[PDB]
Amino acid sequence: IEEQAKTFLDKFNHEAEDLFYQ
Repeated sequence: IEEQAKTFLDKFNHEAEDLFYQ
Protein backbone atom coordinates (compact mmCIF):
# COMPACT_ATOMS: atom_id res chain seq x y z
CA ILE A 1 0.00 0.00 0.00
CA GLU A 2 1.10 3.57 -0.74
CA GLU A 3 -1.74 5.37 1.03
CA GLN A 4 -0.37 4.35 4.42
CA ALA A 5 3.28 4.96 3.52
CA LYS A 6 3.49 7.27 0.51
CA THR A 7 0.73 9.68 1.52
CA PHE A 8 0.90 8.85 5.23
CA LEU A 9 3.22 11.85 5.48
CA ASP A 10 0.69 14.20 3.88
CA LYS A 11 -1.07 14.38 7.25
CA PHE A 12 2.08 15.04 9.28
CA ASN A 13 2.93 17.89 6.91
CA HIS A 14 -0.62 19.22 6.63
CA GLU A 15 -2.20 18.53 10.02
CA ALA A 16 1.01 20.00 11.44
CA GLU A 17 -0.16 23.42 10.28
CA ASP A 18 -3.82 22.79 11.12
CA LEU A 19 -3.38 21.42 14.64
CA PHE A 20 -0.76 24.07 15.41
CA TYR A 21 -3.71 26.31 16.26
CA GLN A 22 -6.15 24.06 18.11
